[PDB]
Amino acid sequence: GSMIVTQTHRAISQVVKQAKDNSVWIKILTYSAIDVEEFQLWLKRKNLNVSLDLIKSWCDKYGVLMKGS
Amino acid sequence: VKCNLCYECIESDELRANCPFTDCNSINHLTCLASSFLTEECQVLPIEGMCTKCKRVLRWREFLSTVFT
Ligand SMILES: [Zn+2]
Ligand SMILES: [Zn+2]
Repeated sequence: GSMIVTQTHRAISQVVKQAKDNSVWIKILTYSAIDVEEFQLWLKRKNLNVSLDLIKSWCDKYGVLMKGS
Repeated sequence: VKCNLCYECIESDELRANCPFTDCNSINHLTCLASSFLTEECQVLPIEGMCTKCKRVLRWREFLSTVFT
C-alpha cells in the first residue's frame, strides 16, 4: 500500500458517493460490472481526471467488477 | 414506501434494501443503508452491517432480496 496513491483512490470513491448521479454507486452495490472506459469519462464529467490504471487498481482494491474482466 | 434512514419516499421503479427477516422487514434506499454501514471514506461496498431495526449483523448481500428478482 501507498498513502499517496490511496489519496487518489479516495477521490474516486468520493465522486461515486457524492455525485447526484448515483447510478454508478448503485451498480457497485448490486454487484453489477462497470465499463472502465465509460467510467473514466463519467469521472471526467465530474471534474475528476484519472488513468485507467488508477481505475483498475481502485476497482480491484474496493470490490468493483469490470466488464471484460 | 418510506426509507427508514432518510425519510424520503422510495419510488415504485426504485431498487431498495430490506432486512430479509419478515419479523423486521426494515426498508431503505440502497445508498442510504450502504452509507450507514461504511467504516472509512474510501470504501464503496459494504461487507456487513447491523440492521438498525432488529440489530442482527448481516452481510451486504442479505439486504438485496428484491434487487435481482
Ligand atoms: Zn433513504
Ligand atoms: Zn432487521
